[PDB]
Amino acid sequence: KTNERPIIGVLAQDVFDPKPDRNSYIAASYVKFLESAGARVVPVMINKSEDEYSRLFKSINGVLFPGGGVSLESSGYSKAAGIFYRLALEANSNGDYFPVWGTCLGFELLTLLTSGELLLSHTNTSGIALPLDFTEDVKGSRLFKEFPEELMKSLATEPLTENSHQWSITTENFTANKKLKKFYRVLSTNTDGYNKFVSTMEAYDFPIYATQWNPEKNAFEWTRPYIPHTPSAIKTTFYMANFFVNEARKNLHSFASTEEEEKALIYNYKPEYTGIQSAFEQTYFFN
Amino acid sequence: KTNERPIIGVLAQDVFDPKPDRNSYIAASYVKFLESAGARVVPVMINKSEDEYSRLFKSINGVLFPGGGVSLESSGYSKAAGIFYRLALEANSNGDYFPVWGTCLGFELLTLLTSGELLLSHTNTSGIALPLDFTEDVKGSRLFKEFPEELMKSLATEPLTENSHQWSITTENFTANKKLKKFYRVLSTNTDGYNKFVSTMEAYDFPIYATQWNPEKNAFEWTRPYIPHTPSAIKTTFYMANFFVNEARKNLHSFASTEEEEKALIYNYKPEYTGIQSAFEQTYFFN
Repeated sequence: KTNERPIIGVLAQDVFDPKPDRNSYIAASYVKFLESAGARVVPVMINKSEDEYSRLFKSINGVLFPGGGVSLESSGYSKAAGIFYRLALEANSNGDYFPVWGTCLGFELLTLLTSGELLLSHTNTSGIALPLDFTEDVKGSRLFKEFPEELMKSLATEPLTENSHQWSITTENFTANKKLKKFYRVLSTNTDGYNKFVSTMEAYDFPIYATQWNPEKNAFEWTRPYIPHTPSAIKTTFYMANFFVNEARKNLHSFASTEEEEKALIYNYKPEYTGIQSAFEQTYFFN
Repeated sequence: KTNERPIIGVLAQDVFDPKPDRNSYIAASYVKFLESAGARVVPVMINKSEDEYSRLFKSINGVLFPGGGVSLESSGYSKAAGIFYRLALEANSNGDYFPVWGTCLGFELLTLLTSGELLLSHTNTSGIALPLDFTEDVKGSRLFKEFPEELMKSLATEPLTENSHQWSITTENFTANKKLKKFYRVLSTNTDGYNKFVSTMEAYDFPIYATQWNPEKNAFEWTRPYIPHTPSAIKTTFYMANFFVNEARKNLHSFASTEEEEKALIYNYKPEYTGIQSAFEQTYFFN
């Protein structure tokens, strides 16, 4: 038994200088990422009631906490992410499979959510393309099980992952945090040459997955010299997304009606061209 | 040497009962289909001068002819496609590798473009999903070369390719026409009950690839039940697009300047929500 019309939530994030109709935003590249692996998408608004969130939670099939630069502590983004985090834990312990995906800022957010602490250090990683230095524990993993061996071989030797983060969590900080060490299997590391950090991870016991890098960018973003656009990079964003959506398909939630569905989908919104100015070709702004 | 920022053309087609800002249209799933394979998109307006289809041909890196139900002889569509077809032939002859893709209507139109004759029959193929009855010659084929073997088997065995076409060419009419049979290599066939048709093909001496079915829909359209949506369906839409974009990676054309490139991209346009009603979640409408 499965759900082959999977619908996935994407978290909006506080506009730095809000104005009506600019309160939150989602980079269109996160939408393309999930659509391309066969999902439909719901933008999750920011300053909402516990209960609207739960409703929404009960309706969708997975969440993605996307990259960015807003507060991990005081932002709307961080509130909603927390609420989705615990709802997802509960539901999963109740046989109700619900996956969470954290990209960049979302990865960081998850280290905070599960550790109860802010463990970040500065890295020289604000715009660089990097292989993955895979761990022993990779042959175990879920995330990569279905990747062509040849793609795995490329991700290890070729600059295919986009890093655009000011912050990271080092190997030592991670390994030394008791809550993290037992919650997350670490699938990959990288280094800027000084600090060594966690680049990809996945919960031992939960469908929670996170990358410090931005998979979405390879296929869908074209604004910076350091975005990977080789044939293996494009295959990277596909297989990455394909796994998370293949995870959402195990979830069996669905909306109360279908008039509710149609009213909540990304189709309902129009992005703007923001590619001359920002790192994103296209962005959805919300009230 | 190759081009890692490929830009592909998709042709708009005539709107049934035109209005201003409604003279032609492109379903957004053709845009998603290319972008997800790591190409940027350029919508090619409908009733324009030759010199201009030529300034466009020279700038972009391939063309796709999207499906539809519009005249194959007197449409703004077919006049434009014909011009790109001849431009593309002449460039390949001259060492300028330039690929062309024909989907459904565009497949039907290619047959007319290369034989010079309208050779189509009615088939019962409006809204049905089918595997693909491959031919002997798929084994040495270009299009299917980089596909996983498991996927080739899933495709020969499962309702993976969606079909919403009123017409097809039978194999009989294909084999019988001398130009087609010497120009195009047949990769797959289907049948509807008493009619047996060509459903996938590529050219022997030019990078021209066509499908009678619509790969794009699997991942991006949810309006209709016959649209396949299994993990294998979803892999099929990406491998198809991936091949095409890899072909465009071999063309080295560029725009005379970045402003000129920026003005031409699908980013300048906002699609309308049309999924309540139409077969298409979102559709781009042009003046």
